[PDB]
Amino acid sequence: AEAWYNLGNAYYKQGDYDEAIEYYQKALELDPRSAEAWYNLGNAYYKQGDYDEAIEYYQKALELDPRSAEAWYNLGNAYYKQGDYDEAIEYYQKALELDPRSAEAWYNLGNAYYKQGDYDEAIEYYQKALELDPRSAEAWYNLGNAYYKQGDYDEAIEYYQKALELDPRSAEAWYNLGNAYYKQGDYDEAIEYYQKALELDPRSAEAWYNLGNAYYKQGDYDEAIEYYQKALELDPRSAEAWYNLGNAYYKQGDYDEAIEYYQKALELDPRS
Ligand SMILES: [Ba+2]
Ligand SMILES: [Ba+2]
Ligand SMILES: [Ba+2]
Ligand SMILES: [Ba+2]
Ligand SMILES: [Ba+2]
Ligand SMILES: [Ba+2]
Ligand SMILES: [Ba+2]
Ligand SMILES: [Ba+2]
Repeated sequence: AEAWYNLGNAYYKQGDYDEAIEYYQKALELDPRSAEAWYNLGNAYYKQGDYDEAIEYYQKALELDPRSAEAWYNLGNAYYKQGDYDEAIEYYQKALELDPRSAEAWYNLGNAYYKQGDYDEAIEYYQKALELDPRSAEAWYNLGNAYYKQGDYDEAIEYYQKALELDPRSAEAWYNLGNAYYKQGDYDEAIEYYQKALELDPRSAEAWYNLGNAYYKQGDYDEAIEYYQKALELDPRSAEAWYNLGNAYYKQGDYDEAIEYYQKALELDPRS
């Protein structure tokens, strides 16, 4: 039994999974006992692209080893992709109840809790990432993200300034940081953080939209109408954006051309 396992493992180490899974099944023909192999068989399906396949083989590991923390975590993950967070949130804590020392799991727990519409709770968990280390750069975002989600902008704008300290390179953050000044009502403060986002990703159509929206508040339809087109050649599919263009040319005093754009918007969603 021993060898059939170590073999399947090296095929796991070449990205060969329906290949590995043959040999893992054969370890588990000889010895169904070793709940290492039951673990890994599920991990060669968490690869080969098979998730409620993986679960069954994790539960059969968690039969024979009921405090395999590593098996709780990845069973949690395997419902998290399938996308059922009732279940993941649970199995992720059955993981932490054993290993409360897991800025991995404590991160992955706020990613489950983030889709319960549930941000007041989901933030407790992210701050259990802060404690272990500030090393995990992604998660600095998802904090401020969840503060942005509760209309709680002043706070959000702090945690992207920490996000961007760490990776100045992420235009995701740059974008969202310019959005928290779009609500919290500080606009040419927003523009210049949308500009620092396009610098990094110029085919971001929504940077062009919400930067071009930010001049629209401050009256400046000279320059707002510019960016609204920069947006629309990069996505002609928008309804309330050919709309927002025509609303902008309506103020330029300019009805002849401002009408054509509303009809553009009316081809696509006529209902509204
Ligand atoms: Ba195949
Ligand atoms: Ba498949
Ligand atoms: Ba299913
Ligand atoms: Ba299925
Ligand atoms: Ba253990
Ligand atoms: Ba203010
Ligand atoms: Ba101004
Ligand atoms: Ba100002």
